[PDB]
Amino acid sequence: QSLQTYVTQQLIRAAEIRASANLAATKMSECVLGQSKRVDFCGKGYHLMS
Amino acid sequence: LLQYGSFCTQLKRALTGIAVEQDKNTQEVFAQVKQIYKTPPIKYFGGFNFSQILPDPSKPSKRSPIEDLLFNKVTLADAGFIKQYGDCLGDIAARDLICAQKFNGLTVLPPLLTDEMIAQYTSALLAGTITSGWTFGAGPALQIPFPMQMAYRFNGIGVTQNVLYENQKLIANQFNSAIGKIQDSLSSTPSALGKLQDVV
Amino acid sequence: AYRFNGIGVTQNVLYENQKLIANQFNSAIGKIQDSLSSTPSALGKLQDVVNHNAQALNTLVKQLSSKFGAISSVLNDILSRLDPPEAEVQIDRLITGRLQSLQTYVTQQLIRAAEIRASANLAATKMSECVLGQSKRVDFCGKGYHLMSFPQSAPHGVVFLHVTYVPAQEKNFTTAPAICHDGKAHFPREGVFVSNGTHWFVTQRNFYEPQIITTDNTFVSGNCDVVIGIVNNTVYDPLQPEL
Amino acid sequence: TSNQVAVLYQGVNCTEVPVQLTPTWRVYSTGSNVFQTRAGCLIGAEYVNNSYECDIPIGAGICASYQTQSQSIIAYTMSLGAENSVAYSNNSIAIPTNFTISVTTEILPVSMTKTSVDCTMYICGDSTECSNLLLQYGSFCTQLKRALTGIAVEQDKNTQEVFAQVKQIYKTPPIKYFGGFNF
Ligand SMILES: *[C@@H]1O[C@H](CO)[C@@H](O[C@@H]2O[C@H](CO)[C@@H](O)[C@H](O)[C@H]2NC(C)=O)[C@H](O)[C@H]1NC(C)=O
Ligand SMILES: *[C@@H]1O[C@H](CO)[C@@H](O[C@@H]2O[C@H](CO)[C@@H](O)[C@H](O)[C@H]2NC(C)=O)[C@H](O)[C@H]1NC(C)=O
Ligand SMILES: *[C@@H]1O[C@H](CO)[C@@H](O[C@@H]2O[C@H](CO)[C@@H](O)[C@H](O)[C@H]2NC(C)=O)[C@H](O)[C@H]1NC(C)=O
Ligand SMILES: *[C@@H]1O[C@H](CO)[C@@H](O[C@@H]2O[C@H](CO)[C@@H](O)[C@H](O)[C@H]2NC(C)=O)[C@H](O)[C@H]1NC(C)=O
Ligand SMILES: *[C@@H]1O[C@H](CO)[C@@H](O)[C@H](O)[C@H]1NC(C)=O
Ligand SMILES: *[C@@H]1O[C@H](CO)[C@@H](O)[C@H](O)[C@H]1NC(C)=O
Ligand SMILES: *[C@@H]1O[C@H](CO)[C@@H](O)[C@H](O)[C@H]1NC(C)=O
Ligand SMILES: *[C@@H]1O[C@H](CO)[C@@H](O)[C@H](O)[C@H]1NC(C)=O
Ligand SMILES: *[C@@H]1O[C@H](CO)[C@@H](O)[C@H](O)[C@H]1NC(C)=O
Repeated sequence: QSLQTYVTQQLIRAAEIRASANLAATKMSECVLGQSKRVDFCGKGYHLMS
Repeated sequence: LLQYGSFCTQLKRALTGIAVEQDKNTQEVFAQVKQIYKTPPIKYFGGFNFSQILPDPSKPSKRSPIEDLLFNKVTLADAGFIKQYGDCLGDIAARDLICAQKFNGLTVLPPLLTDEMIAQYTSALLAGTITSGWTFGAGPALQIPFPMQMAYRFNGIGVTQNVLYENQKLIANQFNSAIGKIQDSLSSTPSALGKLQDVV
Repeated sequence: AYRFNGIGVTQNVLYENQKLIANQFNSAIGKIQDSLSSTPSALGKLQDVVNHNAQALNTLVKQLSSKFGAISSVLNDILSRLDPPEAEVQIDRLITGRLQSLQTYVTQQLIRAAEIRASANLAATKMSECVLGQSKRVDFCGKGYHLMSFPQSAPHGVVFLHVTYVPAQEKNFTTAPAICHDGKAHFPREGVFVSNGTHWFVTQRNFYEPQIITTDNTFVSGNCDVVIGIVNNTVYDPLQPEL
Repeated sequence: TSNQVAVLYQGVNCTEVPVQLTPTWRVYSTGSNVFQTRAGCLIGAEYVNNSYECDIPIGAGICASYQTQSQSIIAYTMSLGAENSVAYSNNSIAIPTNFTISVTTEILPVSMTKTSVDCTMYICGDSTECSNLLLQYGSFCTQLKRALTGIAVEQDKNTQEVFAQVKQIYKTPPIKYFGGFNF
């Protein structure tokens, strides 16, 4: 039972970390390799570069 | 226990899937480009100072000062290195939790990509975005002077180029001051890097 | 032509190279089937989706042969070999084990369902943004400058075909930020100043098309004592010669 | 391809490798088949400075592959990419003179299989005493059925959200001519 609980918690944390990593990859693609016009996506104000 | 089914096979499969997914996430994040660009030996970009983010060749690991501060701020327990059984049998009368975990069948695996490779990827991205702008992200890299690129960016945000070309020194000084304040702001705050510490 | 204007290229570039663009598009479309057929592991995600469910069901079926500490894994043998007031303690272990197996299966299914829902939401956003319009987000609807996209259906999934524009055959040139003339500084409206070695022209961004420098495509808005790196040349006024 | 294998002892010094072991089989070490990585000790592979793309991950920046050199198994350090260096000057620019139309593919999953489970048949089958004993264990099976039904409904919801953007069924013209574009 202890092993099952540990594995379930690890799986949930892995899902959360994967979501965060996907967001980070999107930010890398959109804010560093180009100029973004989305509001408050690459900082506060008018984005220039990153 | 042999007659209780195959739960442990499922446990091993789930753990292996998580382990593979971690490396997949790292590769997806940090491997955007497949070319290793290099910065020019002469560091002059119209008055813009990039010394705080470019790699430092003096130190062996070739990391920028900001990266040095970031790596020194975060404390890591186990890095997946070789926690040799000899170290546990050393018997220094100070039994840590790592040896207790190891003696009960729990181990930590090292990541596929080292820190040096990630630093190399970051340096390549920085060189590409400094010497070419946004051209290298959609095809071959095209050279362009930095003030002209920043004028293009100001035109993108909705300001004419003569505004930039008549205030180059002030903009450069403001950028330099803003970059310089970043290290002090990061060092002064004790709980700036809370997310990674929580993860550990 | 509207799409090329959207990505930042004038329409005359399209209208003067229609046949070449059509041939390139036809060749790129034709190569897709060969590329898909040659690769053996191209459609790995859908196959993994099928295989995970198959393996989970097979494991759930296989779990029925465990004893869980009892004397047998068959209820009929226990019923026919043991005292009815005594056989209950043997059935309890089997019931508990099978319940635990069902709980594990349900939890795994829920986690996989959450992941699949996230993937489906991403696919729906891509359908809305890349197919029904032109996207300016970098590396969202392919690599390069996005033009348009085509959807196709596949078992338990979707396939997007993105069409992109990629520059090629670059050349070196000498450039200047502004042009000095009659004590006035001139900046280009759209494009960049270019020097071929002797003369100076103005061109656009992603295609080489030199033009004679004129007051029609430049604005003064300043003086000639503050811009760093200015180069002085002649600016041609169109109306003056014809009066 | 081949029946050759390589062994990796995880987190073990190569000097402390055992040569009475739990596995009956043992691999004998020669002069050049022993390598030490930050992940442990590798036996049966040869190390070179030739660098390629990663084929089989091993540890911290070390990969393995099957190469003809006589075919054998080799170990190396993964290569990040091709070296490049763009010339930078403050009075020079680069401008393209031609273009290329490219087509790329992307694959995305949408839904999965919808399954249903019967508690009485799976746990007790046709037995009546087992069903009577299970009847006093609560209402877990109701929760199981509810979760399975929710997943089943969510699959169809995902498919409908993805593939039902428009509510009009358009038709292509009978004449297929679009200025030279072949669809
Ligand atoms: C860019 O900024 C850095 C950081 O301020 C400058 O490095 C300093 O240079 C001065 C003058 O040589 C030294 O007294 C400081 O000790 C340096 N600081 C550090 C942290 O090393 C650098 O000189 C600037 N670049 C240019 C071209 O002026
Ligand atoms: C740079 O462009 C100018 C303008 O097109 C070129 O000058 C032309 O040269 C050709 C060949 O000698 C002549 O037939 C034209 O009459 C010239 N035009 C003018 C307006 O004088 C010049 O040759 C180009 N530079 C180089 C190095 O090719
Ligand atoms: C731009 O690229 C296209 C594609 O390579 C070039 O078209 C080729 O031109 C050569 C020389 O005339 C022909 O032999 C090929 O058959 C053409 N290819 C196609 C697909 O038509 C085009 O010439 C290039 N533009 C310039 C100015 O060189
Ligand atoms: C569009 O492309 C298809 C595929 O190449 C063409 O179909 C071919 O037509 C030729 C000539 O009739 C046949 O010999 C081939 O067998 C056809 N291929 C297939 C796969 O059927 C089609 O003709 C093209 N459209 C136009 C208007 O030319
Ligand atoms: C431009 O000049 C640089 C340095 O002379 C050279 O490396 C590069 O290849 C040139 N570009 C082209 C397209 O020839
Ligand atoms: C034109 O540019 C040259 C080169 O810098 C300079 O010597 C000359 O004085 C300029 N002409 C005028 C009228 O200032
Ligand atoms: C392996 O053992 C030797 C024994 O002297 C030691 O020098 C070496 O550092 C050890 N290596 C590791 C990775 O622990
Ligand atoms: C591999 O490269 C290292 C680094 O220069 C060198 O010292 C070593 O001799 C090389 N080994 C072989 C077998 O060539
Ligand atoms: C940048 O401009 C300066 C003028 O102060 C010049 O000395 C330097 O050579 C230029 N850079 C390059 C790479 O030529």
